[PDB]
Amino acid sequence: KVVSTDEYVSRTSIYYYAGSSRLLTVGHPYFSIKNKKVLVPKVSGLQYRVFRIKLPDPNKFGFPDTSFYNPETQRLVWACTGLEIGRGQPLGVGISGHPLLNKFDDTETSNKYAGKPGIDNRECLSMDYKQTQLCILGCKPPIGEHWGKGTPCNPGDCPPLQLINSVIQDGDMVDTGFGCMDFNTLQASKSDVPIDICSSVCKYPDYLQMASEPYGDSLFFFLRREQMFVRHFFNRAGTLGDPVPGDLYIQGSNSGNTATVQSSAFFPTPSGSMVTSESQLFNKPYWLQRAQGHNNGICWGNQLFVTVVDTTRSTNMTLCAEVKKESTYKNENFKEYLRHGEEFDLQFIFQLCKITLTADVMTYIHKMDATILEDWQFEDPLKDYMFWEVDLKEKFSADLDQFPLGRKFLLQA
Amino acid sequence: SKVVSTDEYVSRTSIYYYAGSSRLLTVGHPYFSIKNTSSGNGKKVLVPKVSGLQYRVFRIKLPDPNKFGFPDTSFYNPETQRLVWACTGLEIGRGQPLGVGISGHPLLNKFDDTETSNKYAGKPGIDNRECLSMDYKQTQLCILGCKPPIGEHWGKGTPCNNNSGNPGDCPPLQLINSVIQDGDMVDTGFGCMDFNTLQASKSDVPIDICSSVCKYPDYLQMASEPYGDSLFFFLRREQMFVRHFFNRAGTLGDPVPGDLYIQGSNSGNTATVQSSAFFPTPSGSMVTSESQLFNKPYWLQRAQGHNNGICWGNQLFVTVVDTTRSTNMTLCAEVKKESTYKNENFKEYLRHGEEFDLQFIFQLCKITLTADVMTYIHKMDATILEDWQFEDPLKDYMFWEVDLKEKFSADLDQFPLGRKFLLQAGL
Amino acid sequence: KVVSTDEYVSRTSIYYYAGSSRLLTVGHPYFSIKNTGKKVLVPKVSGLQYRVFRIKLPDPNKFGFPDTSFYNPETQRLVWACTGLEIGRGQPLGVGISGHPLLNKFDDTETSNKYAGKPGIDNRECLSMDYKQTQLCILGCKPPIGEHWGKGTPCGNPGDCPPLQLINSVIQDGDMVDTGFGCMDFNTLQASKSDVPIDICSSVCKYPDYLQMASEPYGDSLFFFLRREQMFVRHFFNRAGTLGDPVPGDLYIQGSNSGNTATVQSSAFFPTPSGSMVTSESQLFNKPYWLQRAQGHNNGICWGNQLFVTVVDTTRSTNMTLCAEVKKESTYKNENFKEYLRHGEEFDLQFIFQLCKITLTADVMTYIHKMDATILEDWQFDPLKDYMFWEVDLKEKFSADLDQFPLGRKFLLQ
Amino acid sequence: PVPVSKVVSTDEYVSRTSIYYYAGSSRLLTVGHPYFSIKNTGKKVLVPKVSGLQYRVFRIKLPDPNKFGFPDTSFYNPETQRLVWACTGLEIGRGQPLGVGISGHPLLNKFDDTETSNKYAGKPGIDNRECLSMDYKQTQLCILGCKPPIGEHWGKGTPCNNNSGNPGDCPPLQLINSVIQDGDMVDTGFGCMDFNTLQASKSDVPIDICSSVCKYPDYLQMASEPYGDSLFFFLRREQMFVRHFFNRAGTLGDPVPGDLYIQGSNSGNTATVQSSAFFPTPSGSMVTSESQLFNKPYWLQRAQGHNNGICWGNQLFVTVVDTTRSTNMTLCAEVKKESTYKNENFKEYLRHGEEFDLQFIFQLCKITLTADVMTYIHKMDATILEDWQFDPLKDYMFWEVDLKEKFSADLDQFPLGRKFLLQAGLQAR
Repeated sequence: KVVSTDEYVSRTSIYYYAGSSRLLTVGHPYFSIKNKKVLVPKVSGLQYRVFRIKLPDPNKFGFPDTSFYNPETQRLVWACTGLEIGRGQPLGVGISGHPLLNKFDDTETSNKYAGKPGIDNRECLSMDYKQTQLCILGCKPPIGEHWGKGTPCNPGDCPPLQLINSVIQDGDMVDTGFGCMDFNTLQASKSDVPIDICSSVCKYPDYLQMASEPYGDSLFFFLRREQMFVRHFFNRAGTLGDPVPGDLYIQGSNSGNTATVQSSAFFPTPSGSMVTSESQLFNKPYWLQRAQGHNNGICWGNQLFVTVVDTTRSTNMTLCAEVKKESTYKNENFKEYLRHGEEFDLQFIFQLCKITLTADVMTYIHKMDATILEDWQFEDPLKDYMFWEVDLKEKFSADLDQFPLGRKFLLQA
Repeated sequence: SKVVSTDEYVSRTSIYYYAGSSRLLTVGHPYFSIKNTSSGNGKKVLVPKVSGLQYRVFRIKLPDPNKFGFPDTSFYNPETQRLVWACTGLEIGRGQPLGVGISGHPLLNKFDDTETSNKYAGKPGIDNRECLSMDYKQTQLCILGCKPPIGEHWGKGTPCNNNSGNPGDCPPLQLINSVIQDGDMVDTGFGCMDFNTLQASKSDVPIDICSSVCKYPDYLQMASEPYGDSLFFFLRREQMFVRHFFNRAGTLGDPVPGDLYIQGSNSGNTATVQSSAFFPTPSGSMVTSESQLFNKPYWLQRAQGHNNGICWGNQLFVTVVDTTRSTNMTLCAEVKKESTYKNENFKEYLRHGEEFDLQFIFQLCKITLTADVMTYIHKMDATILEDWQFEDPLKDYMFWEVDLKEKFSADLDQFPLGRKFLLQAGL
Repeated sequence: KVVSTDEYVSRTSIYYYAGSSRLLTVGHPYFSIKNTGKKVLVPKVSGLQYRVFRIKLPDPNKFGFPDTSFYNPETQRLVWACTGLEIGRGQPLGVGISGHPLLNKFDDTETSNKYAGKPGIDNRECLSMDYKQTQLCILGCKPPIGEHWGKGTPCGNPGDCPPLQLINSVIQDGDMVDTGFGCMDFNTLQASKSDVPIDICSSVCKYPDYLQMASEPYGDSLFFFLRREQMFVRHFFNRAGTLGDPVPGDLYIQGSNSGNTATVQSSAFFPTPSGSMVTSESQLFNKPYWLQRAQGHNNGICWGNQLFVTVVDTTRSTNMTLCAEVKKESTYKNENFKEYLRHGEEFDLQFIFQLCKITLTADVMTYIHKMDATILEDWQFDPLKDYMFWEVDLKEKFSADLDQFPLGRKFLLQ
Repeated sequence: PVPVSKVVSTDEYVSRTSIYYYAGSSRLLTVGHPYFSIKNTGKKVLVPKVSGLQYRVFRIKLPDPNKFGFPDTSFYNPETQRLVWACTGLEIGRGQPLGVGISGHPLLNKFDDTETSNKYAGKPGIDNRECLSMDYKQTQLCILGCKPPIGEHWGKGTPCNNNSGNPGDCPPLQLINSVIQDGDMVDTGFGCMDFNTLQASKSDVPIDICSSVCKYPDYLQMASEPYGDSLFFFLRREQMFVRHFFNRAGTLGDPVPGDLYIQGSNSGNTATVQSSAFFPTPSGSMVTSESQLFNKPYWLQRAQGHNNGICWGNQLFVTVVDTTRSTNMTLCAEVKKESTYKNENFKEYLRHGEEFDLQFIFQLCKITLTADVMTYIHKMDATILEDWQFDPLKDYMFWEVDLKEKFSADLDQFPLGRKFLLQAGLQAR
């Protein structure tokens, strides 16, 4: 029914290079600063970077010789054969926190009876998140999963849970150790997780669903490296919604310090441990020899999506400005800010391909994505989504050895 | 009267089929089930117990190939032969991110911290239980077979004969073999034992196992079974270390003998020995991508036993333990909306989700039913011949039933694990 | 001149399998418990013990072979050779802990220890620890030999430092492995009984004298060995008691009374060990080991129809907490419960043996008589009874049908 | 055929025979105190200082092969040739279990813990020294040569044409080379320096090095020596991390300049800066079997330098550092037996033991003494020719191993000899 592109896409020996040059974004690691207009965007090492790469239409490309294909019966398309995801900045680890995190007691070694909550025991705590590197390559944007609030099927009842699929947009937050969930709707107090995710949605890639799509336009390939361990053991203030059933313990004696049980609403903090050079997924070329799905790297619609998560460069810079210059130090004379910067350099190598548009081939392409034939001459549904637009229309070059990944292609292949 | 490889009487065809379960989901409470305590019956389960520390035991049901609508049935003779599926490939898919969950007890029997400083004063009192938590021993495993897997655990034994029997004597210990069901608890760092009967206070281990049985797979026994129906193969990866050093309140049942220490001087803080009922807390350390046993295909080339991947009775069992995704989600609902924060305005809940996708590749097999072969199969399992036309003892057990009757396909390259098959075998 | 057994022992193509079936022992991890007077009700069973199995093989010269035409009983004798071995281990991976309710720890000397305070009369504390992690297995036809430090000859005041002497001995089943405090006779070299935890504080901790076993001429003790040890220093303490060797004055500028420092604190430091993580990938057991070429001249020949398997495996040292109810009441009271500790070790020994023949010429009979005269005497052509071994009888357990058993299917592939 | 103006590999003038010999030391044992020697209280030693943090420098003495009782002397011509041993294999045997010892100082100059909380203020006072201990940087190494190894360490330099230096000024530093002797201390995490001269208070490092020199091998220098007699080969495995963050008491000699901070207020806790004389404690982390350099044979195929394993002067030097078996044993003796425990009734001691077994395989070589060779060897070391008939190292301390009466041709009678006959593809004579 669905076939590999190898049966209807003819490969040429024409290769082209394209590079984005330096890409930079600088912002605040925890929240955007709105003063709804954005003066400082939210820029964090815990964000998905989803690049929408724009390719020149090869059927309208200023080819110097157009005698290799026949516009009467054939059309051109680019296929991706190589990719290098460049990363600037040193390796480093950032930290996130909440000035009013709902931590009550430390339950690791010493938590004797007793001490009941009271009105507000929130504390000012921070942590380092779960370490994640990942890259996804495809010609349609990737699909993630997260837990959201279900249908009502009472005030303070546990919300029903539902697994949600969505397109991963640029700026979405990756999971951090507290799971892939919509914190804005499932944590009402805004105090159970750090402020950079407490009103955000944390998404994890739906690798299983993307792998099982028939055409395979979302996942040509992927790399991932996750790690975390549990750094501290806490519990929550607030009323325990699901009290421990009586058959799981012998109750304490009345008129005894143990006769009202403490909350078993435990929660861990995560930690990503070390970041290392030898673990890097980036700054090294990856050659697509054979995709996992039926789309063997064909960039339908003359576009390509590169999804990147890299927490190994998440260092948040401390900036300090002087309010009044005086001969002795006073805290009131200085203001403290946080800024984060991410640096990328996307390099690609593309292969020119031609498609003979017989009767059977045009039917198959129409069933796959009718917009492919309509664009070939033989509004955009993604405009509601947020992507980092990379325009490579005028960036194609045929002289590969002028550029880093092209010199590597002329050797490594 | 000799057990032989299934290769001696089962012929392989070149017919291969793919089957996939699609996404499998369960959501629940990581420590205990919630069962309509007020306003109804005890049995009525509103929220099941779902924890990354549980066994997932899938009973996969295959369509009967002798009744399957094959497009060409000229490869075998129903007059003299019967068909059976063989497992050649398997991918255990896992959704959800890697993560680590935490378990605890609001009244855990921890007395003193015995790691660095534990000076003499020493007598516990009536109730010194604390609200403590911990992260468990990390375990990954997968076992594949056509009969359910067998575990081991320690249970209360029977007392020596003509031997009493005073209350509070140390319980007799007995190693018990049993079938591992879906929802059984894996060992967590405190061993494989029946905590319900061997720990009477209900307070010596966290609440998600303190009334459970924690089982460990009896790999040795499954391997030494003559036919090898429980163990086609297995992968396992365990790790833990000791994070903290505690001791117990309560009377020390076996006092330290006097030849092992010089007693302290009376009228001195050392005149009554502290409890040497020590216990550690475990810790599973990091979870990493490179350690994963899952999300990658495994091909049965040669099973360890005599059953070389033959799925007798058109069923197969896939056993999984995966604590590398045990993150417990914190849910918080608002009781009253107010302009300032008050603890009494919010309720805290815990929920855990497990995501699976099981993919298989099966090879069609035919069996010529000669006189010796029917005799052999009858000794092995007479119910095999009865089903072929030539109640179920597993109905008391709990399995995650996966019905693949309507899920078999001959178009292998339409599916992920099938495209991968077409590269490996070179077909 | 000692020669390899390859020069006078002929190999046949006859192989046999033998398995012990499941082996279980349960006990108290720290000490044995006696009756009601002299009796072991609960043995001392600990993940820190050597397990030394004495495997008894059927005499092949008296064995009921289905075919006895491969050798000449007038001029030849039979003996077994070990070619394969799988040391099965049940029970989950885990770490147990040991301690002492009256451990001689004084101060924590890691980070903060200011000069305030004269030691006193009795400062022992109730502390525990995780031991150094050790896996090993040694295979031979004579029991293995260990090393440990013991009390020497005095050559003499009472509190003087005991003289040290390195002592060799046979490693018996139930002996304690080194734990991080060294291989020494703690019963004699630590008089207070409080400097190390109670499960070794009156025991002898032995380490295998690998150097001596390898350099013995016949090589009957060590066909091969595997070992994997690891530990780090978890805490830094010092001792109470009078410091026997005071620090010489040329190593410091003495303190003043205004600093409270004019009496030095005890520099009898001691670390606690820690074995760190136990992992699946580090395991020595539950996988076959094939003897192709032994290290010594005895290439796996089981003289006397016996084989010794020495094992240490601390990676399954979990100590179970058992809790019994004295009185059932509706509320919790500590006095209603008694707390116990139990440990269980599960083994399953599988072997594959190769039948061998020896032509008993005059030279060979001369050589074998020089090596061990009891070999010829038993062929018709026990000083180890004072030692404690886990006896494993395989006389009635040999089978020629190799593929009926786990290690026999694995043998038929490799 | 060997030029006098240039140094050449020994392969150009040393002929190898097919004669191989085994020699083993058997068990080597030393027991002592891990921190200091215990004397007789003029200067006689009752218990030596024995520590896993010491260099073991073995001087192995071989039989002169020109005077050795060979059964058949027809493989060379004593009229025109002389014999010398070449080392082809080595196994450094190590007994005792793996373990880690700890060192300390009852009066260590630690003031505050500067890792997490060190608030203002805190008055130094006259004496704040504490009783602290630590585990040292983990080090394994082995070096083989026919001359003793050369170490490096920092010492007090000479102050020339300038006597205007004040008492308590920072001493001038100078990198010093020396022969590493048996019993010298390896660096522990505080660097390779002469602590006796560069740390005057005697309290800034633990007592087992505070009046010692910690030396590190000058690998770069030994490798660049023309003849290469000190370095046939070497193996090394070092590791450490920072366990604690402390600072020193005493006056800070180099105060932090004012352009590096905004000063505090005079009537405020901050107007006298605390000492930024920081110092870490080290930690060697785990010791593991999989990391061992020893108890495995090492075969010399081709040395890095020009001396390709020739044992000139019929001697060999084996240098070993192994902190992976550094467990210090706790010994406790009873002063008075009483029915109850009293601290005063017991004495606490420390003892450390090191166990070795050195095994070698030597290859016999012959040297045809033509005119060019005699000139070449005379320029290299005239004592070689003089001993052949054709001392200065006794001021240094080495663990002397006499193997004169220990050579054997029956290679397969011995552990390393069996290992040699397999790696060489030989079958026992």
